[PDB]
Amino acid sequence: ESKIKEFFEFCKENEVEFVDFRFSDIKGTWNHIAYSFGALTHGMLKEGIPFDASCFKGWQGIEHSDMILTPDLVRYFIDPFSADVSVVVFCDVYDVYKNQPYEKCPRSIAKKALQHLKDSGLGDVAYFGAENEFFIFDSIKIKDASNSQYYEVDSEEGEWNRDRSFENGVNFGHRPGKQGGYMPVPPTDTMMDIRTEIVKVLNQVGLETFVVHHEVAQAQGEVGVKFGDLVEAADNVQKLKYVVKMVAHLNGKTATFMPKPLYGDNGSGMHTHVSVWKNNENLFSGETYKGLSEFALHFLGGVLRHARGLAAFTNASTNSYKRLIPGYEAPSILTYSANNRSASVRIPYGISKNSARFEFRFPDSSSNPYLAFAAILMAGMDGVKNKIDPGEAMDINLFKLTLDEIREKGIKQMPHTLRRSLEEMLADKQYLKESQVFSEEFIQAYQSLKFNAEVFPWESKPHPFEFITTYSC
Amino acid sequence: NSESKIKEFFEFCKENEVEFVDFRFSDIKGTWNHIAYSFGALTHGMLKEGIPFDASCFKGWQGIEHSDMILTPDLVRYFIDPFSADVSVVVFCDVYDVYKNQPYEKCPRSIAKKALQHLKDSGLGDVAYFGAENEFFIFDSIKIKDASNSQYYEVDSEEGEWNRDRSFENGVNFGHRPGKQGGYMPVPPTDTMMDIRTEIVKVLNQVGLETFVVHHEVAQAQGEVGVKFGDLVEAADNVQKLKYVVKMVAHLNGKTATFMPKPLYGDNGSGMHTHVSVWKNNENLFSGETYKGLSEFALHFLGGVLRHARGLAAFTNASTNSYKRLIPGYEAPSILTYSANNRSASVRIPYGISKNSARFEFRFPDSSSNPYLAFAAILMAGMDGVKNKIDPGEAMDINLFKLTLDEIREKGIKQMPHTLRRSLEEMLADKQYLKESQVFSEEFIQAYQSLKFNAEVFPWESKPHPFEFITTYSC
Amino acid sequence: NSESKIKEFFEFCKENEVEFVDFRFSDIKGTWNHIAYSFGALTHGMLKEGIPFDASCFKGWQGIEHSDMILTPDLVRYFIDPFSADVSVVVFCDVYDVYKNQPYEKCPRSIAKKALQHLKDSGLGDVAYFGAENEFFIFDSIKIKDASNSQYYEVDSEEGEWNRDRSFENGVNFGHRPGKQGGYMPVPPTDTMMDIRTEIVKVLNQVGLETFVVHHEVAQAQGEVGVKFGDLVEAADNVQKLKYVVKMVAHLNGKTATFMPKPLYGDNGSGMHTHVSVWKNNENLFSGETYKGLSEFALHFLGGVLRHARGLAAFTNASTNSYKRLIPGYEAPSILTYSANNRSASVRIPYGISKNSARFEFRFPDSSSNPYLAFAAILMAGMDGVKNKIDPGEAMDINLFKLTLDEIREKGIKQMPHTLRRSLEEMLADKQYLKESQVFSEEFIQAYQSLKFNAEVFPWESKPHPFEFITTYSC
Amino acid sequence: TNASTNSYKRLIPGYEAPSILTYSANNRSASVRIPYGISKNSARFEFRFPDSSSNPYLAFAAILMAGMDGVKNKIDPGEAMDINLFKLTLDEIREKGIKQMPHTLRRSLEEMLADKQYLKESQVFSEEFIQAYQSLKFNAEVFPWESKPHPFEFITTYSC
Ligand SMILES: Nc1ncnc2c1ncn2[C@@H]1O[C@H](COP(=O)(O)OP(=O)(O)OP(=O)(O)O)[C@@H](O)[C@H]1O
Ligand SMILES: Nc1ncnc2c1ncn2[C@@H]1O[C@H](COP(=O)(O)OP(=O)(O)O)[C@@H](O)[C@H]1O
Ligand SMILES: Nc1ncnc2c1ncn2[C@@H]1O[C@H](COP(=O)(O)OP(=O)(O)O)[C@@H](O)[C@H]1O
Ligand SMILES: Nc1ncnc2c1ncn2[C@@H]1O[C@H](COP(=O)(O)OP(=O)(O)O)[C@@H](O)[C@H]1O
Ligand SMILES: CP(=O)(O)CC[C@H](N)C(=O)O
Repeated sequence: ESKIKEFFEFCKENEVEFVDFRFSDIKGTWNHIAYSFGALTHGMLKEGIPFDASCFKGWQGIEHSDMILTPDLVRYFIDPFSADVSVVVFCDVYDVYKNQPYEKCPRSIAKKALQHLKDSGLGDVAYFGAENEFFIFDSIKIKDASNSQYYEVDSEEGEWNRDRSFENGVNFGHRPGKQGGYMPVPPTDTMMDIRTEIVKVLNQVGLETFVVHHEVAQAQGEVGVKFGDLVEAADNVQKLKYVVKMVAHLNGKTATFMPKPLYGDNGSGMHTHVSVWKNNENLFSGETYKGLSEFALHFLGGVLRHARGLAAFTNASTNSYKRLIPGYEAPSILTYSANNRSASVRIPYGISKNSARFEFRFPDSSSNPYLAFAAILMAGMDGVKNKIDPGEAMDINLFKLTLDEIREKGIKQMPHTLRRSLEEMLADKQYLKESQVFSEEFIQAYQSLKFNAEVFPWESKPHPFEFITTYSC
Repeated sequence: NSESKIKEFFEFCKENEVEFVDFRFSDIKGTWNHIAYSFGALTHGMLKEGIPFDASCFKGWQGIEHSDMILTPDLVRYFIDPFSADVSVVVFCDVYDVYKNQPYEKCPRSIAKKALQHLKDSGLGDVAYFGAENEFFIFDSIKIKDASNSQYYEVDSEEGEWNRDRSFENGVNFGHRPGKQGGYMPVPPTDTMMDIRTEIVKVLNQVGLETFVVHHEVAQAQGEVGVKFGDLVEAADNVQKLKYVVKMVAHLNGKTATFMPKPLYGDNGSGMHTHVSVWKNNENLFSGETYKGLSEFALHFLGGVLRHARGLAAFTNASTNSYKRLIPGYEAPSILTYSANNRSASVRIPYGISKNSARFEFRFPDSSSNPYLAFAAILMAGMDGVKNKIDPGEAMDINLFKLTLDEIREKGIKQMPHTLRRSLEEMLADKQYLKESQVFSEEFIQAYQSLKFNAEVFPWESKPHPFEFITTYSC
Repeated sequence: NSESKIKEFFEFCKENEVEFVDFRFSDIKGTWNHIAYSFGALTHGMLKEGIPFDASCFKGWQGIEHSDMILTPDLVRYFIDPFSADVSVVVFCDVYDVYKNQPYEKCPRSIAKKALQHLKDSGLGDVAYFGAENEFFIFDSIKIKDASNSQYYEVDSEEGEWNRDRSFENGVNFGHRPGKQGGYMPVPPTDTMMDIRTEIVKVLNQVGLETFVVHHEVAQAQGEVGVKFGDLVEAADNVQKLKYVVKMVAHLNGKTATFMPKPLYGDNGSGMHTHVSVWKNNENLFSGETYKGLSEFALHFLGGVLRHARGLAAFTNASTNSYKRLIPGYEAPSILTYSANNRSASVRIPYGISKNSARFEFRFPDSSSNPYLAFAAILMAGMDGVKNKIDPGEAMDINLFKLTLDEIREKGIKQMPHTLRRSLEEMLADKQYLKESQVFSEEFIQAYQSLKFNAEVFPWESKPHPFEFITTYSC
Repeated sequence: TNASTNSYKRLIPGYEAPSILTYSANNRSASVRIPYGISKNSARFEFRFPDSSSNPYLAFAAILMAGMDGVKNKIDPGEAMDINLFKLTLDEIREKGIKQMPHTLRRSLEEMLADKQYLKESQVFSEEFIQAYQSLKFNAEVFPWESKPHPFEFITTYSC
């Protein structure tokens, strides 16, 4: 009843016309329901907002439809894009049937995960750093018929348009190749002005930014946002994606975060940077390995342990496993190395006492960031308590190594498809179930979501290529 | 190739004014290739010790540096080609290995010969008969795209649901279409292929196959011809014969044909239902009194197929598109059980069963497989059942498509594999029954798995699927 | 099937040079289905105990785990197919149940056989003669769209009044059209089908039917060919024979036909007028002096049909589109009464009545019905009337279309059901006259019921109608 | 409340719209829902079955007249069916003897002409008016719907 006080005056000052609550279902889809501002009261930011939770896969049945969304009054912001002054408020789903936060609400599973660390005493805060690579495209067509599957992404930069005629029969040239976006100047990079637009809008929504470049792939970009609390970071993951997409829309374009839209060029990742702190210290800083600690070396060993099951949350779509192909800055072998992008985890080279972190490179933004980040922690905490060796560091370009020497040398490796990684995750979920952080009911709801939403379609829908190879059998 | 077998061939050619001789052979994928000779150039020594060719052009076979191999002509089942504009005689060929000096251990017609011979040597029988129903589609068009920014296919047949509102010749649209899953088997004009189908049969007749049924099939532009059973190699030859004709009579009618298992999502798939019986001294050994007119021999055979099925499947369902077909509810099996009159099952025991018709039909193989291999492997697995009296279990006579995933997993029924990699895995974890008597060579199975992982699995896993842009582009 | 008719069938197929034997049979909808055998394959032993087939592909019949069934050939009214390019013979078949070991209780042709027999065994009569007037439309084009955001249909025909102002081949339009309701029966050029109707009649002559009238009918593109009556089963057979011929002669002339009941709003429908008489010992039992040349037997038979009509119409008007047709002002009956020379009644006593020609014309059925089931049902409805001496009321010699809304409900005439759901509920409420002598099994009345509810009513109750957007889109 | 044929294409199971005539709390599968938000002030019913093809003056009038009538005759509501009421099979519905919304406008117009007395209370709905409504809907919605062929029956029936 003070952040309420602070809130209800912050609205009077920006002339807030609508209160836009935003929540995240299990897929990570940020949803919004919005109220007329004069109808909002003190006694509804403690009562909560009713919604229908039966319209969300993995959540409520239709005979127990009504749930409460509960306002949480931090990191709210003024929508840059609405034409009538809206303010955006983060919410949790509260379960009016077990009278507790919703066991299938990710922003709660993340919250539950953030304090599990506190109550474990292993550390106080756990910081998350999310490089979210993206694409900005010109057009996006799809078809899913009985007789035809079909997609086509479009961008003027693309090698498919070197022979093409644009406005006057004209084609201004000046293109990055396949794998050529890193990092030419204009006019080759067409997207200088629009990315300084995003950042300026990201500054205005509360994220602290620091880098903006063009990425390797054809229409690819990246913004460095400053690391945050486990939850706070994923709040900012959702915020980022809203801004980028809506900046793309209003600039007459379409943007995506998906893992791998272009075959044969780089795919957007989610480079997660993690380090755990306590009593003003960075508990990964040490002297045991290249500026790292045994607590660190172990946190790592928990994530390299449950990685195959961890991909179920970290790499949550079939399209992710089109990214995990050797040869595109993306990872595959579950190992670690300093200064090395062909690894699953790179120690950043800029490593002083405060910066000491791991960069897990394997996630992409088809993960739900709350669940994704939640699960990178329980994995790590299981590393500390069970003091589990991370193995030996491999300072090799891992891609080049012949495929028979992976089985031969016995080194673990990312799963090749999603169905696989849902199966490792079900085969050992126990570290996820600590202190009912991830409940089993939710763990179940999750997979009867991802199989029905993702695995079973892929498995049953003819693939264009299957007609090159098999239609002449 | 006898010496009078040779002269009857020359005479046949002479009688028929053969201008060309067209040798044909199958590579591991199952593709049927040819190389043809001026008849005047053909001599009595070429049909005795071989035709030179370049075997490094076929994923699986030779490296560029030991590239030369030899085709050995087998003068059986040759025929005058119905479609060539100059009289030619198609002649079936084996590959000969001119380094190890022996029939090529990777030549799929050789493997089936070794298989059928393995059966004779062991004395379990003299002959394995195979019946193969090869369903096919006939389309009007097939568009494909495979670039970096796009993936795309489209079939077209005027019988198709998607054409109900379409305009054709004069803005005119004729009506009378079968529904999705409604082509079975209405009369014309809903059935727009009665003619091209009787064309097919008559030409199948010319090329040496005996026919009985022809009919329309469930899916929109789908068909089936019933051709009599041959021995293990003869049937696998007649499958290639069938596929050639159906693809050529479709082409000369300005149309295009596919034996791939699942060109349409939401409609019935195209199978190779294989019907099997093993015989010794002129008694069908499958005939008996144990279970619905079948014997303990027959049942054990069945035990081996089911036992080794998930490995077998890497040969009998030889493509990623094969698994799009193995999906509940299109008369395609998913559960590895057997039953009478039950199309929900893997193995169907048919109704009109007699001392002549004692058989099984195995409904899980498709035509994306190599017939020579998918058959040999069905035998190897099957004799492994006889030799070890492997037990099929008891028939499930339910609708298995109704069974829940929990209910299916709980009672712990074995199902088909869900992908081509898994069944390839399962097949490398279980090679022994194939390797009996050098029938399937260890070398060959390695080439086979390397070929298939590189030509089918890694494309699939690494090539974005369109429907992924529905589910994940807006994340 | 005696081995005599088997001798004469084979011998018939040698002199017409037959390459295929096209076996045919009708499902519960009435869709005529075929499956063809290479003639050289055909066997005496096969025409004795039958052809197997996949029975699970037919709504209402078997389920996939008892899918096998036997088609049993019936060597009557076979005929050379005019239309196929390679000589085929079309042969009718029944469905045999190989689980209950009996003619299939859900094969319409058997049920109709059970009806004709039941009349025999009942002693009421030796034979029941059925004459069927099968009106049709010949269109040029038919487009349909069945989507989430759209429902669409367009018929086209050059006769249609929607083309008076349109350009055809070279900016040109020949005029001379019948208007709405004008097709009866102006000479050419207005009548654009003198030659395609004569083609039909002739190809009906070839395939075995006696024809007499051929005319254009009242609606824009309509027509009717009179056929000499047959026995209950034979009349049903020739309804399938006719429908085939008419749909194929449309096809090969660049056109598309339909027996559907009401393809055009505001113009006449397509009816199937059923002419019916029952004889015994060579005398026409309908012949008498009780009313307009008919006997008591006749009237009471009629008493039966009208009593049970509301339920009967689920069997004789079998599609939601049947009920678009059953509305006043287009020569179809909505009012369940009888009258001599009145085309606005349900049943008409045609004028030229002799002792040989005493019959009733039941006018309410349409061709969307299953002819075997529709005729069986009428017979039962009428047998019930003979046995129970049901009185058909008196005659209604008026223009029944001129009867105002709350006036036909005043005088307590009952009228046809307004929707196919309502006809279905009536029939399940009055089954007992169908199951007499087990002619219509109960098991069968339930399959039919779920057949029609699922395949007609629920799609109608659930799919937005375009006209609903006129009335409610601005609500 | 559902004064159009279009109404009855919505009253179909599976689309968050009620077919079965019973009530339940937190249940979008029922005719009447009891909101969890149920204070001393906000105690209401959500009758989920109306739609905006009703004249809403007529609709709220007739809801009241029936809902009033309930009080005078102390009409018992039955037991709460707190089920996903879609999951009921057709036969389980008949055997359980469950009331259910009409499948057609024609039907509900008939069911209403057979049950009028509770609207004619204290002259609120006139016999005269009811009679004029009765014909207006019949001539303007039922008779069109029953006579204008439907696209779907050409898939179904053009090839009969
Ligand atoms: N005591 C009351 N009497 C009548 N109407 C009321 C009463 N209290 C609230 N209402 C009205 O009923 C409606 C309820 O809106 P509300 O937002 O509560 O919907 P809901 O059924 O909970 O659906 P959802 O879960 O989709 O938000 C509003 O129009 C509201 O003002
Ligand atoms: N101690 C830390 N804990 C967590 N994240 C950090 C820490 N230090 C930096 N980061 C974050 O790492 C992400 C990547 O920063 P960047 O300078 O791009 O590193 P790199 O050299 O790995 O590319 C940013 O979100 C950044 O704020
Ligand atoms: N004893 C037998 N062994 C192996 N195959 C057989 C035997 N008898 C028949 N067949 C074959 O079985 C296949 C199909 O049987 P079929 O009669 O077509 O079944 P259905 O028509 O019900 O699908 C054909 O290739 C046929 O020759
Ligand atoms: N005794 C009878 N029983 C049954 N049908 C008959 C009998 N006599 C004639 N029919 C048939 O009834 C139909 C009558 O045709 P028609 O006399 O042209 O009638 P309309 O002028 O109403 O078209 C024909 O199929 C004809 O064979
Ligand atoms: C009518 P049928 O017995 O031939 C079933 C064939 C099926 N499409 C399949 O996938 O094998």
